[PDB]
Amino acid sequence: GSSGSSGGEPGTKAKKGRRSRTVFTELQLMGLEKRFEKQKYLSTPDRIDLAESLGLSQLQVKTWYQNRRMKWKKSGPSSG
Repeated sequence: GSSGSSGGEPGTKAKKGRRSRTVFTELQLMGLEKRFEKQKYLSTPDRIDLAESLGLSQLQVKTWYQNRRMKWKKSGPSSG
């Protein structure tokens, strides 16, 4: 036989942007939800094309998305 032994990451990090400043307009949000929904994660160029269509910043999609994912996911350790 032959199976892995140990594959640990060389080093990772996480950042938090809990800021109640960024605001999206009903219009912008509408589009953001449409895209994300269709494609949980956009591509390098794609994300750009969108930010240009709605007038948002590439960062928006990136961040906004990640944040959305959280809710999108589902954790059920024990219900009861």
